[PDB]
Amino acid sequence: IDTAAKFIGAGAATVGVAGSGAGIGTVFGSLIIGYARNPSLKQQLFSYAILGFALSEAMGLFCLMVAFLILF
Amino acid sequence: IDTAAKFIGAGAATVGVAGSGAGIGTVFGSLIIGYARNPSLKQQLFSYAILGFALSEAMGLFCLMVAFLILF
Amino acid sequence: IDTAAKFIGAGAATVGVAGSGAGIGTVFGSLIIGYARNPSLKQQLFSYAILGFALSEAMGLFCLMVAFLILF
Amino acid sequence: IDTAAKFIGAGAATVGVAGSGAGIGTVFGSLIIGYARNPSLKQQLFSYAILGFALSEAMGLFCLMVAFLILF
Amino acid sequence: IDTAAKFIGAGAATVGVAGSGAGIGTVFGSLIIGYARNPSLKQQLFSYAILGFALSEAMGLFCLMVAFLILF
Amino acid sequence: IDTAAKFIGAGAATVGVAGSGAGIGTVFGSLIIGYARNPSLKQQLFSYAILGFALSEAMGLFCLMVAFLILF
Amino acid sequence: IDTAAKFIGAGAATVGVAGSGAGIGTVFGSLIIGYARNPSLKQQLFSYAILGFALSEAMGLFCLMVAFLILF
Amino acid sequence: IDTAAKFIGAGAATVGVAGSGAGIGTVFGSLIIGYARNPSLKQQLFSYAILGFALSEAMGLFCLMVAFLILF
Amino acid sequence: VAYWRQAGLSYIRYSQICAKAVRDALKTEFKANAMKTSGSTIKIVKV
Amino acid sequence: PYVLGTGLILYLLSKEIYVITPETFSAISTIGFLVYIVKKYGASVGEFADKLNEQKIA
Amino acid sequence: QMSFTFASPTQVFFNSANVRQVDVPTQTGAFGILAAHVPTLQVLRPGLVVVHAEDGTTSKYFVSSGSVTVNADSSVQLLAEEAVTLDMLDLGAAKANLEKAQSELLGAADEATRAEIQIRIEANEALVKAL
Amino acid sequence: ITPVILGLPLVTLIVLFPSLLFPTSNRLVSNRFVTLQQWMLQLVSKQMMSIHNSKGQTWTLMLMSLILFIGSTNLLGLLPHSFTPTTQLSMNLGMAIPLWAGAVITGFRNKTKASLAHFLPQGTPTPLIPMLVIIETISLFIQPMALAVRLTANITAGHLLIHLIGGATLALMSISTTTALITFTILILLTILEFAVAMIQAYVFTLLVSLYLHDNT
Amino acid sequence: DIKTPELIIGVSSDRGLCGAIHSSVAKQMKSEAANLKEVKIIGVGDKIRSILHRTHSDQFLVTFKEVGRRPPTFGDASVIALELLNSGYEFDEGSIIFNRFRSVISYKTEEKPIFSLDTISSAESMSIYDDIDADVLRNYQEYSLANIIYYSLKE
Repeated sequence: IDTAAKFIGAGAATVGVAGSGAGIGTVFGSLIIGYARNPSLKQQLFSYAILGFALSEAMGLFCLMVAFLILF
Repeated sequence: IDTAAKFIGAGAATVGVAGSGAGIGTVFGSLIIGYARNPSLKQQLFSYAILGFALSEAMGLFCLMVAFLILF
Repeated sequence: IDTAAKFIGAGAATVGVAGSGAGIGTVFGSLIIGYARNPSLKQQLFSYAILGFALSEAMGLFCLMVAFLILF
Repeated sequence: IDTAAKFIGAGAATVGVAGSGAGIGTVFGSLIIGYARNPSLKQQLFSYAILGFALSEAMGLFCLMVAFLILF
Repeated sequence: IDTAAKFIGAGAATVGVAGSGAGIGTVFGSLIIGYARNPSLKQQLFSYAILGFALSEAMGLFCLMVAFLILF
Repeated sequence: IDTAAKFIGAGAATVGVAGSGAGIGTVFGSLIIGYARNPSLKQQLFSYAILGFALSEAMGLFCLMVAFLILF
Repeated sequence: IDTAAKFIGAGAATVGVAGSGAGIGTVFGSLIIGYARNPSLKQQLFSYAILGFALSEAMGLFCLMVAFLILF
Repeated sequence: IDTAAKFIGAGAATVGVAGSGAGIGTVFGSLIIGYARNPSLKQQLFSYAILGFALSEAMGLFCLMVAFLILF
Repeated sequence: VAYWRQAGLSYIRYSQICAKAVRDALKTEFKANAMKTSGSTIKIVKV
Repeated sequence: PYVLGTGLILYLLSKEIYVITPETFSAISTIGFLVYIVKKYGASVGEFADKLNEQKIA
Repeated sequence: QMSFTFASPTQVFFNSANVRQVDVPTQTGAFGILAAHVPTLQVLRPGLVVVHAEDGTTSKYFVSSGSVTVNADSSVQLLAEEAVTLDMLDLGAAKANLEKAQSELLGAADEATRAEIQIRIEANEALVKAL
Repeated sequence: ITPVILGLPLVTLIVLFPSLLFPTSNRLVSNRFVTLQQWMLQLVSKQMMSIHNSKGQTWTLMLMSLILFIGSTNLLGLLPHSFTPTTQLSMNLGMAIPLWAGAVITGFRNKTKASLAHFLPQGTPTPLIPMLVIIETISLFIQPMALAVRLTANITAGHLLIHLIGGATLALMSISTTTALITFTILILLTILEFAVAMIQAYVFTLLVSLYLHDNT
Repeated sequence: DIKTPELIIGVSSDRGLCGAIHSSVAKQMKSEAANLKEVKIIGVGDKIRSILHRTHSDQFLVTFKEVGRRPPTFGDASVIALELLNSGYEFDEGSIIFNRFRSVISYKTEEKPIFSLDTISSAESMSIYDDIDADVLRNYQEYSLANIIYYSLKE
């Protein structure tokens, strides 16, 4: 009970990292279509894409910390 | 059962952070494909992106407090 | 079992807040890419931004009502 | 077991409202992009947005019916 | 074991409707944004949105029949 | 346990049709916005929408094979 | 316990094909609107669609490699 | 409980690969809808597509290392 | 917008530089004609 | 042609020397290999024409 | 089909010709404007005019600027400021100009000044591109 | 011993003959023989050189050796069976150090603390944030190097599922064949379409990543 | 067609009225000037700047010369277009009045109107239009300013 449902509690916490993975593509894919309109590569759009990669992988960090919480 | 299923209930409540993570990728992507049209970087489009990432991780803080209620 | 399943059932309805948090990322995204087209920023588009974020957070407030009902 | 699994099943059906929530944002977001292209806001395009919120909440009322049947 | 697992089997089978509701928001959005570019609305295109809202709900009747199979 | 885990396990495999459900609405959605750009409807474009609904229901048919393996 | 949790745990890994099936509708849909703007059908565009679906169903074949390793 | 919960704990962490599955389809799909606008295919766009696919399989390199930790 | 448009320029300005740029290009024979083609035999009278 | 034959032999050795699949699986892989061949043998001639001409030209 | 008018002040290539397509790099993008377009206005990016007449042939021109305007109706008018065939377009010059173009660019100035080069760079390049 | 010891040598030799044969083709013969095989590295120097340099000749052949080695290694797991489930996995773990070391040679060896200083200073990793540089040092190496192990295991699985679905399809329909033959036929060919392609693309990832390293190096 | 309830520009050679060119426009432009467009004139031809030249030393924006001496070319049109752009037109509804030649023996004094009100050019029916941006809009207006210019002038 104490050792059992802590193992099945970390696994479902790792499913919360499915938003960051599909969030990473929809944020670095809109910038893959932004420079297709051109020409702010290494200027404004690619600079904000890192500020878009950080806002999405943080919701993956705040979810991997719950998965590490139910593991140690 | 009592001291078990709450540890596997905080894992399922952390799956709600797949919308706050994939909602940020949709928000901070259209404000990268929209700034490619230009030239409302400051004051308008990125200012609305602060109010776009405010109602995106609002479903995630409400999902991080639901898991926090099934732990502390 | 009788006390165990309510805790495991509250987290499972908290995973239904992943659809409302990304539906707010699509509505505010397509308004951020709907204001770049210009020019009726006030009214029309951003006035229907709260009208599109009301029917999309309506699925979250009903889901977090089914998650709270198994807790109280 | 029988009075237990009804609470760990009615909660998993509320995770079916993730498509009703993210479907309401996508159908309204492209309506906010379609009315940004102008001009038939009053009927034709936003009238069809009601015919898109109905065929998207129908897969959210049929999923909320199965969750209510396993709780009452 | 026999009476319980059939209630936690039609609950996880209702999480297959999370695509039939969001995919209908994707097709009816692309018909909402598609008719904006004009002019085939009362023919051709909105007659293809009925053929899209059916194929999306085709995995919403196939998934719903499995949740109706585990129950009755 | 032997008749229990195969009855709750056949329900979890039915969450693989949520991908083919929304994946069918997108391939039929981009064909609605594609034929809006006109005019190679019959052949080329709408002949590729079958090639896009077949590679998407292939993972659906792969997921509906798994849920029927624990049911029979 | 050693055989029971191997039948309900091979069902949770079948929900990892939800990304390969919804992603395939995005790798072919963004190829439908891609050749709509035209004209490089054979080579360049559809050649990049094959190298994209292979990197989309790879997370479906590896997820069916962790599914069949729990039942066989 | 100890060995039993290690089987339905790496299976729930295998459904985290659904974010990387559709995220690779959203990234490579945008590159197929980007080189269609032309012509910076060689470098610039497809070179950035290798930066977006690595940052989407990064969540796939952290979710598959989680399920492989609860195995051996 | 552009490094031109926002440098003002014009589609004309742009264009002309293109147009010109083509005039700059072309094979020499064709460059003979160049000056004919979209020259400007003008006194630009300022009023 | 000679190269192709050598490559086939090596595979067979590997299958026999190494751990083996089921007979059905194996039979198929061999069939699967065959299908590529017929296009390939026409292709292999075509390959030949290109490179040795490009070598000769340079 | 479309009255495709491929014209230039100096050159009309097609004149209301029932052409199936022109692939058309307006600065808007490269598109395959097909026989009978939607009201749309287009700015010509330097690119090629790829003139898919209803004939299988698709003709090259490299275009500098102008408009194609792809109409409400089926008239497409490429109104080319100057759209010329690679036949008459000298790579020897183009490339040469183009390297140079960047070189000059390096000593250029404002958005505009740089632009004059850059535009050119872009242009010449797009010719160089083309050929 | 012989099986494990025989496998790695066998792998080498298939790459070694092409790697000896093309060096050989630089004057003789050619007859049928030499020209035929010159075809092999000319397909490498044709196909892969269409992508390479790129990073420049200096790194080019260094990476192409690993790319060819990976594709050839997995081709040497293609053919042999049983081989994929054991030897190709040991070869994937034996390719794991080469995949790890490929970044190590120049990246971690010259800068362990920030091998992204060779790989990607600004991009995925935030150059403003040395924390994210070290975090994405995992997603650009520590992980990508674990992915390169998972990538071969991704192949192993798909290759496995072909055998399993196959053997299960023929086990299901042990008709001799009959209708399972048609599908089973595909299930094998799926070995090529799945493993032999994704295998390839797998090393193509190590290619491109070790290119993006050495190309910015 | 994009028409408002609300410039002018003579066009000709610098050389005399070898027809009724200058006088015609002169007439009709004086006819104009009262009515409100904008009374901005551009005279292509400075024999425009004759016929009207007084408070058409004061209603012009510019006037053009070396009109002929090698027939006008697009360049010119663009040229005149270009500087035109950078003008203190408060781009009303502009007119270009020129004599469109009709045949060897016939010409017609023309006007066309310039949808210099780019906004009429934005408006209405002009909607269905795509690439609709006040960019390509303007940036067509631009291009067309030369095109038309060229033409008219040539006429």
